[PDB]
Amino acid sequence: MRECISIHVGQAGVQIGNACWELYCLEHGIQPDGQMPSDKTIGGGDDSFNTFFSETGAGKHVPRAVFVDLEPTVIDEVRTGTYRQLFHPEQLITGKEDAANNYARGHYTIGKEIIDLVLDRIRKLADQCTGLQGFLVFHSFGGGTGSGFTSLLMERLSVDYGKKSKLEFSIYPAPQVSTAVVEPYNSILTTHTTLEHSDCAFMVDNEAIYDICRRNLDIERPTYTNLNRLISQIVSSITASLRFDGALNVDLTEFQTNLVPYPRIHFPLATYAPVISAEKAYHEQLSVAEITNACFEPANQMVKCDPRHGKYMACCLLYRGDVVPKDVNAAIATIKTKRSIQFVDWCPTGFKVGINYQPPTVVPGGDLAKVQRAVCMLSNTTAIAEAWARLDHKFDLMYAKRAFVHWYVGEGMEEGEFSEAREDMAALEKDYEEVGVD
Amino acid sequence: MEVIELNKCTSGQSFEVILKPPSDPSLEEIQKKLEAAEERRKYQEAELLKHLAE
Amino acid sequence: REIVHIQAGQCGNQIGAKFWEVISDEHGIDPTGSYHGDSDLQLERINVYYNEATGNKYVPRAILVDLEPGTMDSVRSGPFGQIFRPDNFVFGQSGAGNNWAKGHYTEGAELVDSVLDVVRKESESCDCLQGFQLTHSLGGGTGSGMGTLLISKIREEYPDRIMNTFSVMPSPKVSDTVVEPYNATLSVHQLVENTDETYCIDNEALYDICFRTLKLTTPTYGDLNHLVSATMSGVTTCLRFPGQLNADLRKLAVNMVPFPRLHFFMPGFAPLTSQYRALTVPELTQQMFDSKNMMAACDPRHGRYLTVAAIFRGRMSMKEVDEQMLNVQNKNSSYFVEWIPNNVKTAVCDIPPRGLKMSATFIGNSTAIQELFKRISEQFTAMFRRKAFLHWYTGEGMDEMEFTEAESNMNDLVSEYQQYQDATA
Amino acid sequence: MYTFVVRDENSSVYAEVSRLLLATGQWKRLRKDNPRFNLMLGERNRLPFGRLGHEPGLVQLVNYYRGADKLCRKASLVKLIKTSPELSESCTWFPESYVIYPTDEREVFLAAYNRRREGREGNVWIAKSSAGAKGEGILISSEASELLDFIDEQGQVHVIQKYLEKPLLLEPGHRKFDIRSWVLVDHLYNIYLYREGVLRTSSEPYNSANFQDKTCHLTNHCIQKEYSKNYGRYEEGNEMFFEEFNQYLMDALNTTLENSILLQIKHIIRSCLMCIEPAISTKHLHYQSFQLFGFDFMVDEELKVWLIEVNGAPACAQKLYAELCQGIVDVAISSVFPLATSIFIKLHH
Ligand SMILES: Nc1nc2c(ncn2[C@@H]2O[C@H](COP(=O)(O)OP(=O)(O)OP(=O)(O)O)[C@@H](O)[C@H]2O)c(=O)[nH]1
Ligand SMILES: O=C(Cc1ccc(-c2ccc(OCCN3CCOCC3)cc2)cn1)NCc1ccccc1
Ligand SMILES: Nc1ncnc2c1ncn2[C@@H]1O[C@H](COP(=O)(O)OP(=O)(O)CP(=O)(O)O)[C@@H](O)[C@H]1O
Ligand SMILES: Nc1nc2c(ncn2[C@@H]2O[C@H](COP(=O)(O)OP(=O)(O)O)[C@@H](O)[C@H]2O)c(=O)[nH]1
Ligand SMILES: [Ca+2]
Ligand SMILES: [Ca+2]
Ligand SMILES: [Ca+2]
Ligand SMILES: [Ca+2]
Ligand SMILES: [Mg+2]
Ligand SMILES: [Mg+2]
Ligand SMILES: [Mg+2]
Repeated sequence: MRECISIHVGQAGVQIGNACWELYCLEHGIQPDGQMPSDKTIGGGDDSFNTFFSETGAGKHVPRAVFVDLEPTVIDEVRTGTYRQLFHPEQLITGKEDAANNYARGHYTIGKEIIDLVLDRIRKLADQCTGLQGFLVFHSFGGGTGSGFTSLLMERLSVDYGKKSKLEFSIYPAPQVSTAVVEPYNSILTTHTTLEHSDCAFMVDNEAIYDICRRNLDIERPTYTNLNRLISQIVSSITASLRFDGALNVDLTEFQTNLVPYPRIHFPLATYAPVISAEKAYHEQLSVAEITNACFEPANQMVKCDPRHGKYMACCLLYRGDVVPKDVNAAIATIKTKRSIQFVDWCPTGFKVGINYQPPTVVPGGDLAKVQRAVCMLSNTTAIAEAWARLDHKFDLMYAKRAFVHWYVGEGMEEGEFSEAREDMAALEKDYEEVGVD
Repeated sequence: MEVIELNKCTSGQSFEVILKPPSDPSLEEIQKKLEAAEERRKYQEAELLKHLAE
Repeated sequence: REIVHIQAGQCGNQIGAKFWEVISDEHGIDPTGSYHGDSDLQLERINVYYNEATGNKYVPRAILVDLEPGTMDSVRSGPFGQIFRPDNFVFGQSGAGNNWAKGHYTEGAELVDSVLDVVRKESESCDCLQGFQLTHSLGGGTGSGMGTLLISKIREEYPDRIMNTFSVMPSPKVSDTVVEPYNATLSVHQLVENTDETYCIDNEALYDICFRTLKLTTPTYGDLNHLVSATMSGVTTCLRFPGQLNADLRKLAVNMVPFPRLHFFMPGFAPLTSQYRALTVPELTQQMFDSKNMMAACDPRHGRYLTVAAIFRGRMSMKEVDEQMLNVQNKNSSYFVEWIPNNVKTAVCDIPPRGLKMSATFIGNSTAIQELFKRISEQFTAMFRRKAFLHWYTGEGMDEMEFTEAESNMNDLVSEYQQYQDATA
Repeated sequence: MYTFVVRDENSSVYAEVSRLLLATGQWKRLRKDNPRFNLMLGERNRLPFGRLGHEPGLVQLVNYYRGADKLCRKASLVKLIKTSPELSESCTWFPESYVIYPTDEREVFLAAYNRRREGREGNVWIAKSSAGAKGEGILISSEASELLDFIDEQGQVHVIQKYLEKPLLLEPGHRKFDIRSWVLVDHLYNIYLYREGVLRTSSEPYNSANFQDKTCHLTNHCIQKEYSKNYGRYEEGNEMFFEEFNQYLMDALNTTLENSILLQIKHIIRSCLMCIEPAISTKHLHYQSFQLFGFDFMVDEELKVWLIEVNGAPACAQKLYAELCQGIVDVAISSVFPLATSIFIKLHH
């Protein structure tokens, strides 16, 4: 067994992390106290759930997680939440004043005075690991901490753990969930300096999550709690292979091998189905075929884009619940004759399928209805580059007038990093087009 | 349309279905750029308090 | 994150006093510092503006400055007069005679150190000092001349803290002396350099609102101050109350100031008050954006919005809020610069101001504010071309060059706003 | 009210759609780069489809179908017809064609050419590409290496396709022609065929012997306006409309336009547009598309209709700009953004 350490950075990362660990405990039957009745080996073990949980001699199962925010308001609720005694003080790391949605402030000014202590608290966890795989890093693109501190952490993690894998869960900025006008700046800046340090990154556009919550959950104006519980469902389905018995994506390195043929193009698109409101008492349960077909509707994707006008390089299907391999291949056979699914020429046109029989767990009293089967599709399609184009265009409009730039220069960043980060994204954008259009 | 690598456990099962065949900066370099930005900040701050001294 | 409040001069202290009256009522604090509220969102962020003392008394983090004792004797006898920490009354006796030079260079210089002593004592007791706010007029001598001196000194000792002002601009229609254009022009140059955010409250607009809208034939300073305290409370709502918005002064500055010198904002408020008809969200958002509701005598239609913040208060359907704000943008999309995408932000706070079940505060960074600075500069130049009334200032040691430089810098700011009003994508 | 932007000011059709929309009093035009629009009259190349449908609180419509180029560029037109089961290598209404590069079929072309070699009956073909602008780059030869010489003479990929040697020729004149039908596909993928077509005529007499003179064989409007001396004698602008052509078919051949031709045109339009529907439909997308197409047909002496090409950015006949552009507004625009008989034939599917 090999351990995985989760790192939650900034408000978005922390609040999403708390939603994920809540879900992990429900799935693995761990109480808010940290006790796990079904775990019969007290105070130790090599089970697959211990990839994410350590154990104390007293029988408490503790997340292998670090929370870090440059202001204490958000992490203080972790300290006083239902799962408060799951964690130890040293896992929760607070600053005094935040990065004010300023990448430079989170990367340079405030980052420098905290990076060494974070790495030291990360080190305490890695020392309790027999073989450590790497890290899962949760954060926003738009926050000053989420963007600026994350990229500095990722730089130093590559130095201190050069052979371990690093996966990201990144919240892409959407104006409808209140957004700083400079989030395009922070997004590009953090993508540029994190790119060569991240092996696989799952982008989540708050716009897609917002519209799913409105359309399929009938919540008129979703809150971060609505958004994060849905997000953690997706995250859990992605990490379930790491925490349960299985043979697909049992290693953080398998994610890169299975989903990333070219290192820079390491942003798989996630599509999830079904999302059903819990206020609908009885809902006609959807089949293997109907939820698999829903993986090719843009309306269910974590990022709104059109895969029909791009090319695939890899595709994984992760089912939870009552699913048999034969239903899947019957659903794939029909879907292929009806959908525009074109792979790159230098790649096999196929699907890596993973089934875990335990159906999805839902938070008691949440918005999501229990279903008998669900699927999360991870597809590396060039169409996700649409999201890079949108962000780069807004970056271009503001930067042409150097609007808000003085805030970054005032923290010690130089203007050249702006155009350097932007040219990197210009290369990334044409990397995608050379691979995906003729 | 062939199935491959069918592995089965009690928690689930895995396989692959093929439809068609095919056709870093060092720590010192980091600490220097961090301190290079810190010096640019204190130069900016020195010019301010000189201006204020004037 | 604590804020330190400072009020200087007659106007600054009369407006500041009413501000502490208003918010002290919103946070449930009585005129003796005892809390007698009924909701604990009242106190989740009460430390922002109040120091907690013996017997759970709350005393404003406020410093009251003047060069004469007159107005501050009225404050101490006013409704909430005794709420204030007595050692934070810092005054001289000579006065400033509506003379910027006296407040900035001679009479104010003698007293400034005493003020900074109180400022330092307040800051030293703050776990995380967030910044400062100042209430003052720019047309007098103390609030204008000594107020900008204090801002310069505060920035020297706290160079990394946010400094915001509520600055009342003079108008010939509500005017005390002829030299107000001189004192305002000299003060504006100070603010361009040494404030992060300045809320320009035009006495012209406050009068027009009181006359044309609020139906008051003879507006007094008390009538115009009602509108100022109501706007000040609205502007600071997002920092005083537990809400989804997690933002300090720096974050709000970051989100509204695209260029360092262009940090002068047009405040607005709806409904305009002096009644029982409940206001619908569509009415709130239309009034909020009406020029007749902005407290800077500028037409937003003559310029372009660089950034806009809107803070709604009360229990309302935030779905219709987002609906209404998105519709005002899209029906008038030309007046918002297109090279700052999504430059209109919205915030909501469930607790409304006293007396109204719903309200909306408008904060706009518009290039139309240049009309205010053009107005002041025309009045400045009309007398300065004849060096009229300058003897009051040269007699305090100032030179004509200092006036020429201040006028040039204000005409520069004017041209800066005009550059970005024509800028395209 | 509603908002729209105009990013192709060279478009005759949407210049008129733009002016009619403003004359409605409930549509307002914005600057090209203002993103808060309801409708985009987009550029014809590199239209930023990926930036559409992400503006909160605005339903956005565009006058182009992302992916429709597969039908409206001759190289992909051929590849789509040959490779899609819906149309099939064995497709009766599209002439034998081969794509040749200067994925290449340079000699399965010669194989069929060296088969018409054998039975020594009409082996005339025509090479062309989408790069040609109103009648330049074309060329009709009878022997295949003169065309393939002309192929690599330049550096854009071309198509070789059977020249229909026995076209239907109108009289008096012994004159060739082609038919243009305008098709509007709305946001729900209804296929609307404009009731009014046009026949683009050749006023020169068709001569089967010499292919060198490029006027009695090539249909296109500028070529006859520029290099035909007798042009306009038979009808104005070498444009015959449907009533005249129908009346002629009745008098001359004892048949109707709908029976002899239109039934086949409607069948070709539907099969082409329904073939690509899964790839370009915007029914479940965050933005929606409509688009007006121009279908170019030829009719042989057996009154069999052949598809020549599809144009994704077509112009219109001057006499019908008004009626057609008004129909775009009613069917494609107000369909989505409503205000306060029919000129189209709906091809059901
Ligand atoms: N999905 C989701 N998005 C969030 C959440 N919290 C904040 N965001 C988003 O992230 C952006 C704001 O960045 P934050 O994470 O709040 O900032 P930060 O990382 O704490 O860094 P600072 O600027 O120093 O506060 C906006 O685009 C929000 O939409 C959350 O809980 N869930
Ligand atoms: O700024 C002001 C007056 C004001 C208040 C609030 C806003 C404001 C509201 C909503 C916004 O969008 C949300 C951005 N999200 C934050 C969380 O991260 C995600 C991105 C942005 C801005 C602007 N302006 N401060 C008071 C003050 C003045 C003077 C003296 C004392 C206090
Ligand atoms: N296979 C074929 N057989 C016989 N004649 C043909 C032919 N292909 C083209 N022609 C003649 O060539 C003319 C059209 O050629 P082309 O297809 O190159 O039009 P275009 O695409 O160049 C002009 P636009 O697209 O602007 O309408 C036909 O109308 C017909 O008269
Ligand atoms: N709104 C408002 N404006 C005032 C008030 N008092 C004075 N002013 C304005 O400011 C000028 C007088 O400045 P003042 O504050 O009295 O001078 P100071 O005491 O020396 O700072 C005139 O332009 C008035 O229009 C007041 O109570 N409210
Ligand atoms: Ca165990
Ligand atoms: Ca690495
Ligand atoms: Ca003295
Ligand atoms: Ca001293
Ligand atoms: Mg934060
Ligand atoms: Mg006075
Ligand atoms: Mg063409």
